[PDB]
Amino acid sequence: MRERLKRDLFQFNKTVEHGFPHQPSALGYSPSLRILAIGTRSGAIKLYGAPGVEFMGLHQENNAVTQIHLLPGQCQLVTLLDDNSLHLWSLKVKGGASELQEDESFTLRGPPGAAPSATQITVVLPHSSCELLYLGTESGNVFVVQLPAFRALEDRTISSDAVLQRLPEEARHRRVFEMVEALQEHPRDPNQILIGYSRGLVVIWDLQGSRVLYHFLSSQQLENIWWQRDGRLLVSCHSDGSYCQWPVSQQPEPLRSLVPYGPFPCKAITRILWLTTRQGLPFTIFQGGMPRASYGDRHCISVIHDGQQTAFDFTSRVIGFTVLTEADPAATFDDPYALVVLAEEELVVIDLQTAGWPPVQLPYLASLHCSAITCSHHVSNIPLKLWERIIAAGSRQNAHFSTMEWPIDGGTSLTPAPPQRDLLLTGHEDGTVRFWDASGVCLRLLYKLSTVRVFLTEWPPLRKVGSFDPYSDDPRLGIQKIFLCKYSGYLAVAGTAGQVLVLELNDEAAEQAVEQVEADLLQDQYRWKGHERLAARSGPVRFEPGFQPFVLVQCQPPAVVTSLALHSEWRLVAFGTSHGFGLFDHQQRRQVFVKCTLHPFTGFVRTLYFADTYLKDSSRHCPSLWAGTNGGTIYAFSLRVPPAERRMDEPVRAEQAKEIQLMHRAPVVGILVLDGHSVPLPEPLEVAHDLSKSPDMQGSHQLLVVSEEQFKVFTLPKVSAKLKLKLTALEGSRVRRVSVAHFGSRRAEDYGEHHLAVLTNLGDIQVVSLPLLKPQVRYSCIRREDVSGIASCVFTKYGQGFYLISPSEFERFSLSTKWLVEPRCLVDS
Ligand SMILES: [Cl-]
Repeated sequence: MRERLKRDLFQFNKTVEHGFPHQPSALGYSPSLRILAIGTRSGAIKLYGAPGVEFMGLHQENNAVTQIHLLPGQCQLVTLLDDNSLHLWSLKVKGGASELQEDESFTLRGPPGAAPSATQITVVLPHSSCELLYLGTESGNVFVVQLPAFRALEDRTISSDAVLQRLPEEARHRRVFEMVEALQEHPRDPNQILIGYSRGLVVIWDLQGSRVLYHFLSSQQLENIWWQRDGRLLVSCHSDGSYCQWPVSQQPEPLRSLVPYGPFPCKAITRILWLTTRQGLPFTIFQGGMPRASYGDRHCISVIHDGQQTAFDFTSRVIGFTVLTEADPAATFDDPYALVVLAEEELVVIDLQTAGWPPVQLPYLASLHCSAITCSHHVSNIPLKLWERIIAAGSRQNAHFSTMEWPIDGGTSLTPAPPQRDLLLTGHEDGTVRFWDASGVCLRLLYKLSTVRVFLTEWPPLRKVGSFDPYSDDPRLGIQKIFLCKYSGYLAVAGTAGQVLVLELNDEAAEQAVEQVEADLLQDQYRWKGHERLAARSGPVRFEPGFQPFVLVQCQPPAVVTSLALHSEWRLVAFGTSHGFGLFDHQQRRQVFVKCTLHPFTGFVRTLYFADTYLKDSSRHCPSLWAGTNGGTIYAFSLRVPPAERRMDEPVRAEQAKEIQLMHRAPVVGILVLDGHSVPLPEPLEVAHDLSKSPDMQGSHQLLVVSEEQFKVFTLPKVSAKLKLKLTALEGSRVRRVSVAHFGSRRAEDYGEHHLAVLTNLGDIQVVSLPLLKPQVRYSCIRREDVSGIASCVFTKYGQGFYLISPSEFERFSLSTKWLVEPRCLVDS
């Protein structure tokens, strides 16, 4: 088409990311704005509020973000990188919506000759005045920097020699590096600040008077400090796994000191929080402190409250945590209600209001790799009834969760509700299928299906929370193929050990049995050196509401299922392996036929496609199944399927009508049929739910065969060549994945034409026109070396797509001028 027409239909943009960002390195939180901040090893800063409020930033240096400090009340924040640099970021309104932006940077440095291991920033303390940053260092000196000028103020330096000068000789036995471990402001006096050193000295420093008002020397090495709301109590945690409480009212003694976990040697408690409640029952929240010998490998946050203690246990390293308090600076009690934990592999939120401390569901930042992703499947425009039914069944399996509203709800989303409901399905290594609301900016989990059910498989007070599983339980459970019929609520899933399951959406529970049926693909042939078949449960099994399996087709050999097709109207299931393929009646639960493909691995069945088209006569069109193989062979099978009445009486019959060989012999990656207007045939039950999409039978039908090297069009029923595009011969690329995509014009509202969306082996995304097979546009998208990102890429029926930039995060892009799912929001004072 003309280039003017291309600009109405095609335009490439990467628009938003979905999931949990890879390798987080810092956590921040604004209590005034209720905004969550995540830093990564790559230098990214990601801000999150209410669903639809999102901000992605990137530091010019690719260094890890180690600290994030949102300024109190302000729409600004200060970050710190592992190269010891500070950065002032801002949220500025432009175009009626907020934008994240970096204002300036500053590297604290002493005189030349002074070692860097002395100016290394440990604690960053933004003063409540938002005009100054106090910076504790490894030397033991506290430096001051102006804001928003980012300039050092050497006249306000609080050195270690200046502090130790005001103190008695008993508290002057300093280390070479005093190591500022704590640096905090008085909760009820902006003139007083606390300074804590590694050896154990803590002081309260009069900023204006330049003198020590209070101090003590703890017996154990100091890790951290917490200052009670009223400023009249201090809590210190230490390297031997203990924590002490100190009154603030000269040099006092500890009120109480204890190693909370037995008499065994314990690892350090690295962080502690002491939060009051109006009920007179304080929370004690501390990180670590585990007995070294038998729990040194545990990642724990312990919560103490009202005689109840729980050591929350996470399957990955704690990057940072925060506790949401009801309070603002003026209140008397803290009144916590949520513990937010950023683990290296997931985000966990705990409800602190409800007894038992139940978890809170995530609206975003979901760890898609809780079990490793093994396949993906996107269904666009979901019928609203099935949508609500799947959502409802998801609520039924989430009873253990908290009823609390999502607390990180800051900001306002300027994006209207998604017009159509899009669904993304992910198959996982442990046999689970997760249903995701792929409609807009936030990828929210709606329902989880588990298929392992069809097979036969108190001090310290540890409580395992989170969902990330670092282990590989059983790989043969992994799901390779997914097919959801959005019209019938039927679902087919296929696994790594030849298991094929057909399921149906059920609003209520059931205790039915699952029919085991075998499909021997080597019937006309040999042994099997590999995985033994998954043993199925013989008796009836109870299933909670959702998609419930009623038949299991076990392939013999139990090899990887490499292709899957499901016709809901004809109630048939096609599936292929490296050996052959077969067709299965999921109404009669009986095998229709089986075909071995090891004599035209070139018999690897990679593509399956049902089509009601012209297979033998230009007047008679019958049901048909098409199979494409790695050797360039296309098998076509005529299908005699009875009507609704004789559906169980007489069986479905099938005969091999065609065997088409491609001379260039590239693997068949795509098969489809076009109607008399050169429009692709509609999905099963699509015509039954919309007669306006009835395929043209008056004109001749055409068969489209896409291989890794070429696009070929044949006419039906004769199968003689009419059109061709030799992709690999032209530009040296190979088709890795091809999907039909409807592209809409954005200068003419009621319009659209189908074309082929192509993912090449080089990570490019091309649009090949229908029906003439002319290359339209070529875009750079996935990197050539990113084999995993290419393997995971998946298209939508309307010009969008997803691919993995990491095990736990998708990137969303758009080929179409009709789609641009990007966040737009506003965060005000
Ligand atoms: Cl473009």
